[PDB]
Amino acid sequence: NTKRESGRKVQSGNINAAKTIADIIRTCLGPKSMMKMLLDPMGGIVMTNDGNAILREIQVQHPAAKSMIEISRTQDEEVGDGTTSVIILAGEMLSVAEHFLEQQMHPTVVISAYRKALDDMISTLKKISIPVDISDSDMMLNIINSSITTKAISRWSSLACNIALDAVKMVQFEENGRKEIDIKKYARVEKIPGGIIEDSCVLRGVMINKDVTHPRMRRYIKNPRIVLLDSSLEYKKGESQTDIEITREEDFTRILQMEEEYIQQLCEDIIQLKPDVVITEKGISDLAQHYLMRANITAIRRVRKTDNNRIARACGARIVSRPEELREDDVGTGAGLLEIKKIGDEYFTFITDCKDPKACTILLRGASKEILSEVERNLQDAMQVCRNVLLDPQLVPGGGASEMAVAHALTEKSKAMTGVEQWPYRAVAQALEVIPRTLIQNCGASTIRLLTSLRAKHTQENCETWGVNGETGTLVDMKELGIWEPLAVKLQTYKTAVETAVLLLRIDDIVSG
Amino acid sequence: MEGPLSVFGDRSTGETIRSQNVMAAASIANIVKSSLGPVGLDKMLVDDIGDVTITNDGATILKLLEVEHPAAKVLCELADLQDKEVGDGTTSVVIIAAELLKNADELVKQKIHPTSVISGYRLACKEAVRYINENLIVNTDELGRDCLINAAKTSMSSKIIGINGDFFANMVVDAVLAIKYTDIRGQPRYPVNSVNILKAHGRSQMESMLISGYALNCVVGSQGMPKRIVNAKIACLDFSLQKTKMKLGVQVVITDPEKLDQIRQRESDITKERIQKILATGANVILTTGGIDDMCLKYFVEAGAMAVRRVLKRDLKRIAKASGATILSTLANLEGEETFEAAMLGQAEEVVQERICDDELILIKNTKARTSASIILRGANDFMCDEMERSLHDALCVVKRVLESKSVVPGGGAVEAALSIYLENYATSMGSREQLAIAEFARSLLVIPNTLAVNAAQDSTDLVAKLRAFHNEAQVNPERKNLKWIGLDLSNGKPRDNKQAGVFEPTIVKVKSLKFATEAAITILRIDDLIKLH
Amino acid sequence: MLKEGAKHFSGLEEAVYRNIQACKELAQTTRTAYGPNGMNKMVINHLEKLFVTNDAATILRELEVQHPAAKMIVMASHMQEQEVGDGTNFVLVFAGALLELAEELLRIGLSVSEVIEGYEIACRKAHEILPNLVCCSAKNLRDIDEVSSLLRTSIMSKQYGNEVFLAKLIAQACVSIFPDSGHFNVDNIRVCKILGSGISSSSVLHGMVFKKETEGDVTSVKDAKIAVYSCPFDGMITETKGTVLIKTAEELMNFSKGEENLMDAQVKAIADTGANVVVTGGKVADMALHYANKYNIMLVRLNSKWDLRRLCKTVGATALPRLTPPVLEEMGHCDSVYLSEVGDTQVVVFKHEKEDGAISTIVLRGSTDNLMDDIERAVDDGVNTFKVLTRDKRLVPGGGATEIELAKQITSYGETCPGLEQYAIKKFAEAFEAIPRALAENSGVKANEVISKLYAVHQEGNKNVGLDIEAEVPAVKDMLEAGILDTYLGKYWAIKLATNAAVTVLRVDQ
Repeated sequence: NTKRESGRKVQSGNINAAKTIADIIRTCLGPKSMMKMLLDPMGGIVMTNDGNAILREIQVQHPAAKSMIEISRTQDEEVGDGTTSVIILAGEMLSVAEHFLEQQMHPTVVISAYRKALDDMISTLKKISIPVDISDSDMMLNIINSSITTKAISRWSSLACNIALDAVKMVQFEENGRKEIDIKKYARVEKIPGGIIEDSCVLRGVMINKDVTHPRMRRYIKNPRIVLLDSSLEYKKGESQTDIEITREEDFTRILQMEEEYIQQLCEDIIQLKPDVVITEKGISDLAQHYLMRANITAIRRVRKTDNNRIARACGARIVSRPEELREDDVGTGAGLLEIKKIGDEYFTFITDCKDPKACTILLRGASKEILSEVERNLQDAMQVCRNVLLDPQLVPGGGASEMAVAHALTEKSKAMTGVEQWPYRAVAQALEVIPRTLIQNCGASTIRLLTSLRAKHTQENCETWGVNGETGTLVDMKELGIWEPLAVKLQTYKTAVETAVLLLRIDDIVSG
Repeated sequence: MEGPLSVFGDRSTGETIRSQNVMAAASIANIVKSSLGPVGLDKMLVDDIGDVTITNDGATILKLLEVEHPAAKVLCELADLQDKEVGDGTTSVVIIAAELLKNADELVKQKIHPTSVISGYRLACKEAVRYINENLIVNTDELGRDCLINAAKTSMSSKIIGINGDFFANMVVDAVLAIKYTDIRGQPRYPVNSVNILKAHGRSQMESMLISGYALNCVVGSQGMPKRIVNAKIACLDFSLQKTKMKLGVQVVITDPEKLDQIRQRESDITKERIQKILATGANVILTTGGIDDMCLKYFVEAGAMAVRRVLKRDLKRIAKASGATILSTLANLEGEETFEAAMLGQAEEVVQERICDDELILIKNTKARTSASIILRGANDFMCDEMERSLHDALCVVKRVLESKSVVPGGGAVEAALSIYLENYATSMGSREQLAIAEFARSLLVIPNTLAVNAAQDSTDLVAKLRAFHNEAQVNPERKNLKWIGLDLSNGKPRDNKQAGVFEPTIVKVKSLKFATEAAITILRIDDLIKLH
Repeated sequence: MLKEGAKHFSGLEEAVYRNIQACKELAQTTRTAYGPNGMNKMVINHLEKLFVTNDAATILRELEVQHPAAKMIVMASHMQEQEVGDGTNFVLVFAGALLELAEELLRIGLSVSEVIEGYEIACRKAHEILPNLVCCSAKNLRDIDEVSSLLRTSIMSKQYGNEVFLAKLIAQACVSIFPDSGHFNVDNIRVCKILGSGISSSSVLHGMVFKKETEGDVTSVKDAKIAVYSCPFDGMITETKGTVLIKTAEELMNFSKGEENLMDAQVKAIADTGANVVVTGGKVADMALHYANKYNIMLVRLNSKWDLRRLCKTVGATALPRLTPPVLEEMGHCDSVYLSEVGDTQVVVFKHEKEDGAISTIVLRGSTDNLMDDIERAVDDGVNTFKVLTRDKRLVPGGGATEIELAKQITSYGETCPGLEQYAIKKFAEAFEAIPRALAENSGVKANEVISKLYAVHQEGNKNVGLDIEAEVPAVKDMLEAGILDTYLGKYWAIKLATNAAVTVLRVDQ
């Protein structure tokens, strides 16, 4: 309707949410790890190192709290992790500068500061980003188990990283998009219930769990050939329209029978032609696929073009109307293996597909069905490191001095870059030093003076590579600490965070409706 | 509705509701004053409950804004009028009226007769329009010294993409002249989106390159089919090839699959015959609308053919009239045995395909039917190009808008800071009520620059000093020359040296909102016999 | 406390929160009260007397605070003003500003001694580079423009407008007339306001200016044996009788007749005690006066205790009620004792001026005392801003230019030093911008503009601000190079004295 709002009132409510968002997770983030509990209206506890959980589960505070879960999922998609980082970084960067600078009163000179610190981030990152080799799955393994240990898991760090190493390489887009930026669709993650890591097979390709649902279907055939419709399924999907009588019990049934009988004869047209796979993208019927499974023809049914398309190239299956009808072939082998591997009686067909676009659905195994999810998450952010290190072998040592690594270089440029912008630049110079100091405040001692000594150690000795240990609070080498921080993650979390701050800096009025 | 209320329907009964309306209306008008300009702070504005719009465009917001007042009705109305009118002044028309509806009605009852009151705005709404249209003094894409290049540069210079005003200054000069679309009624203006504007994250920010003819966009990475022959000619086709279904549209309900499967076997061969028969009439590069499926993308590449498919029809259309091909002449039905002729041959000097930056196109070189041109942007990243492209677009539309108006008046309130005084002077000597009124007009012309630069944190006194430090008694004249700089950079918020830039608005978008905003002061007045219905 | 017990009004919130704010509001008042300003602060006395001043102690003296926080410190600005002129209006605000950084450090959770010392540490560091900030010194205390350059500052440090001719007339008052070698006298230099004429018409009469009416014939001799008396004539008659007029009637005609020659006796005994001028804190007696006109004894019909004070002070006088033939105790000092008309009022004048007993008494003409008072406020300071009692004052930049100089310096060191000590030493060099923020307001600009440039001017010992348009955009004045300078001395004091309390006032939670 007719409405207007003002400035700091709308600006502080940002921080009011943004701060609380930033709060408990910074004790949860890093080696120091805490539970963010929610009391349900239902009365239940929900205990997380993740904010989005407790956030989503509860009343949404409109300006800030609605903004960050988005940029969280923005960030959660980017490298796979760092929602916690973005949401705390922004609110952090949104706090001390603003009112200070907004009592000095200006949006814009603050805005340019977001970039410069984000730029002062970039350079000294990629300056102090330590190249770690992808030629070594080791120099991936050292950094890949490093980012699977982020909070609570040193356990699945061993297995899930193993699965992630060459998978990321094996992960491909279908453009030959490389594969360093690779997504978790082309990395695809499906945890397979039951089994164990001893049962774990390394699937660097995709599992098609549609492939073998029953032993009747083709199994342990090196590479399939997927015949898509068009001839081997001739075209009648219909029915002969027999009469109906509400009196008889049988007349309701016989009409539905005549609908499936034609695909039954389409799947019969398949038997003689003898594919090993028939992909039916329109699909088949219930009694029809029995006919399919007669000839040892596995049916991939009601499946999209692209699942087949990727799998076809992945599984090395041609694309044809009919084995006696020739446009020739798509691919005979994209897959150096076809594995049909079952836990329970449902066959999960795991087909390792070399550098294929595929899904790269990578077989992961927990000690049970449930902890597979964390393994997957341990496998996800393990791919994060790989895709990071495949992207940039440069990444930064960590344990938190990376967050200082910008912070004091800012202090120098506040005195160097200057202008009146130094004041935003100096006011944003402060934001990056609370987070490690919080890890060290979780340690206590003097988390303050240590950080000043770190701030010394920053310019004195090392900005990040020789850092502070988060669970300790001593001067440490973040390389020798062995905690490695992906370079791109820094490029992501900070960037993503400054923007919602610029965002919630930009909007001083929110009308409802 | 204020005080103890014995009546409904926005009755505060007179000055109260008048004030309450000027309370109402201005309470809307304030969103713009901060939102004025892109540096004008955006507002995250819930559309329903959880649906938030982020907009600094006022009349765009005023469409989100819902009308609970007669004041709320008309400002949304009149700004949405100006909105659909242009889009330049959506914000702007909203600001001053809140004062203009705070002013004249006070005089309208001070009427000897009510008419002379608003005319103090009106002939001033003229007196400015005169002075406005008199302004070539800033905002010149009509001429630079190198003509449009420097003006496009001054545009690009008033912007930053990074390094600009170099190939982009030139690029703006191409874009309009690259467009032979003759806008109706003899308009010497060329739609700037009719340009084929292509982009490369490769090379350099400053770098951009014009292409002979309209550059056809041929799908990249998706063709195992040959698109490439170097010849003078092309065949632009509106047409497509599908082996899965071309002759087959019919349902599967047919009792026998026999018909569908057998023509299905015939569908593939003629798609191999069709390409050759568009090849055999003298077109080896044959530009076909294409759009083949995913598993059908398998069927052609495995079986084989040559056709250029899945091309942008916008280009293919532009390339069609460019080179002189015909997308449709004898083509109606879908088939591979369909007849084909030479009337579909596009005429270029050569037809070449150049890959650069890791991007390749089908280049129709010197299209013989119409002069055609496409500039391909070069960024450091895909980011850089949206910067150059739109910084260009600043000049581009203005260049066309200067093709729309020779009179092109300074962007920014520095046009008003003059008008806020000259007409403030044009108030006194007028005498009586329009003396009262013309000042109310002019003195309120001051508010746009204040707010805008406040939005850019260039604020008021400085700006309004600088603006009217230029204008003097010695400088009363729009002129073209600046010892009075009547220009104001919108993005800077501070008046600057850009006299040529495409960040300034022509007199088109200007003279209106004067008429618009005062109407709002008029529009609210109109009541006779205030009443209530029950 | 939790209990019924003990005595405290500070501590907990108060120490941290409320004392700092008690350490705030008045500093907040003093911010444009110091330095070049157009700020003005109205005040009413216990007289309910409407007056305006940017001087603190005037305002201060009538301010009561339950806390010692605001209370105790003001002595320092006085302890300061005990030493010098203004800079006093700077003293407290320097503290209050740098203080509230600590409550932030208290939010940041820094320990008292941790907060305490870095200032104290850097308080040296200030005093250490403070001499490096000596850009000049005081050459001729006899010269007007040598001195007027300074005097303009405390006046400026008081108020912006009137500073110049003041700084002139005060050296035209001849602060010259003393060596100021360690010998300087503001008892021999007095500001005596004539209500009348203008303040540009305000003069300085060297020799005591008493606007009090010179009563009857002037001094017997100019080396005046002076009889200063609180009540030299209370009347010699008592009329109490049958009617307290007449009952036995002729008994009346005795005393009204016998009274006056006792006033003659006293006045003759003023001539007999030897006073070349008699001085009445009490009334004049007309016959006595007439006798004192016969005896040609200069007289003052009525004498302020202030009069009598300076009278008793400098003459060696003793103001006494006398119903007796008088006794010289008071005797003389001043070797020329005159009548002047300045603003055209009888001015009782006493001048012995020896360059040591040297009396240069500023005589302010003006049509308003409140005028001549807020004037005299800055005039109070200029003379004793001039009063360093170093003939060479090691002139340092006026107006606050030295501030930013050490803002860079000592926080750059504050950078270098480690630990929690840092911000202690770091906040220290941040204490400057307060007034560069404060006067920047009355100047009309934000302090970032000011300070970024006051930083970007870097080491100057000139470039600075105040109430000016130079103080607006440029963040540049000449607070050295224009003739606005400061003695090295009060600097050390304005620095040190406030640093002590700011440290100390927090440490007490009681």
